[PDB]
Amino acid sequence: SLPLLRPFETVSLENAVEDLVVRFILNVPPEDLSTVERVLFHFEEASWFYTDFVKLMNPYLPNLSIKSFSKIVIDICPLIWNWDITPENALVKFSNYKKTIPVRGAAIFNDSLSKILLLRGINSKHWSFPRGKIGKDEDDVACCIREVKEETGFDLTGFIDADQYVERNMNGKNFKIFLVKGVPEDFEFKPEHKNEIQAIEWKDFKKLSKAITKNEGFLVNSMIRPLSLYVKNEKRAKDENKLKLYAEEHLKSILGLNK
Amino acid sequence: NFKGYQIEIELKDGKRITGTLKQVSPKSLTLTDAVFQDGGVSPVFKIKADKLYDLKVLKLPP
Amino acid sequence: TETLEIYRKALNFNVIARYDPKIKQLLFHTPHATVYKWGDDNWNKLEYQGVLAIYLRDVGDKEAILPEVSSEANTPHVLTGHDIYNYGLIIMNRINPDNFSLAIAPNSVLNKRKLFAPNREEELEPMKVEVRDDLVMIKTLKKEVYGIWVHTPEDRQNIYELIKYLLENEPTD
Ligand SMILES: C[n+]1cn([C@@H]2O[C@H](COP(=O)(O)OP(=O)(O)O)[C@@H](O)[C@H]2O)c2nc(N)[nH]c(=O)c21
Ligand SMILES: [Mg+2]
Ligand SMILES: [Mg+2]
Ligand SMILES: [Mg+2]
Repeated sequence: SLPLLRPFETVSLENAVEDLVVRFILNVPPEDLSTVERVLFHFEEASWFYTDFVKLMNPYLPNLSIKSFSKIVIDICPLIWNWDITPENALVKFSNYKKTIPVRGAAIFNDSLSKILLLRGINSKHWSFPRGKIGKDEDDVACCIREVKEETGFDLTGFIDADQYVERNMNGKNFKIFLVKGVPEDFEFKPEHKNEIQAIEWKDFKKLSKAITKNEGFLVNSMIRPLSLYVKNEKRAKDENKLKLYAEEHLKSILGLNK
Repeated sequence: NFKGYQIEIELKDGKRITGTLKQVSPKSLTLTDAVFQDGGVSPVFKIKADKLYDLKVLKLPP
Repeated sequence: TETLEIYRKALNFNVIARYDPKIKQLLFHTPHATVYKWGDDNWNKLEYQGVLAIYLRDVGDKEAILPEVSSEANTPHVLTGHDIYNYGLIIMNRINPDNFSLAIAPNSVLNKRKLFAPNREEELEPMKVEVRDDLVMIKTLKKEVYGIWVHTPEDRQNIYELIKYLLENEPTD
């Protein structure tokens, strides 16, 4: 209701920082101040906000990589950097730190089950699954839903089976990928965050097996047989149901006093 | 035709009868190894279309 | 020591002061919130997540006016007219650049304004606050129902009582 002035079209990189600092870093609970790795997650959000909106409206403003940005952020507010560690060394700690945070994703399949939904990220060329690193104190299924909505604009809630996942450990990173069936293919899967996902498409399941079996160059190259088995166990069940359905659909009319 | 399909028959009196189908006719339904929710198992059940209420097709044949 | 918090106090002020230039004094700040809004007899998620802050707003001048931002129910109706709104609310949106605002005018000096000077532009509906379903339910001056979420129950019931203490106790100093 109360009307506020947009101070971000024409703004000093100096006052843009002071702003962003209050938005992200400066005003957070001291539990996310425990590690240097903790605080650098805000610096990562703030930098993604800067380059998502601030630099958008301000052509003149620099282009800031987390390196330069976080390094500038301290220059303006030295009272925010408590510890005697350089944000250079602290940021390489953070990058290596990320490499341990376990990913939780999803295997998005349609009712038909012939096709699987896979996404590719901006920098890369490899197709994989909608997936992301867990947050602070959030259950495996909730992190999957948060991360799949952020990546595909789909709230998976309904189809999230908890005991039906695929777990794999690729280079000290735990992947737990849930198996989802019944997703509508017609819906537009646009991602919700800028500069994260390049392309999202429905690759045909059979096509992939045939190309994976050739060994060329995807988490799908390890969870191949589990995924195929799941499909097999699902087509088997969904069709067995349409055989029982027709057996019923004929009984409830060959005798059946259907209403 | 519909032989082997294990079906379940619910009745409005308060009884339920499971068992595998043996003969399908629009006037009569016959079941092999009919188990009743009253504690009765019979190997041969014959019931008419009129004395029937609800139906579900429990299992398909092997 | 505390210099790390005096700065935090000044910077928290001066930054909000650029979105709302009429901040006489900041009341407080809780670092987690999410706006929800009552639509189809249900609560829907809104794109405002970030630090909640209630502040005292300078009110002020005889003819101070509230200007308009440069650009169906989904949108909150902008507050147009004179500056009477004694206190304000802001959620420093970590999502997108625009921030959440609720003008909190006391239900005491609301009727005082609209009946002495019966010149009514908008119909200020005396704001209501309650707590239900882990949400601080806020009925707004323009009939809309906004509910905000804090993780801490102490925080959820502290902002509530204060919001009441503002709309109930008259604005004096
Ligand atoms: C949400 N976010 C993600 N990134 C990009 O996505 C990459 C992965 O970042 P991540 O969020 O830590 O991984 P997750 O998606 O597996 O959880 C980063 O290196 C950035 O390239 C982002 N890049 C920009 N510019 N803006 C954003 O809002 C944004
Ligand atoms: Mg990811
Ligand atoms: Mg992601
Ligand atoms: Mg993440």
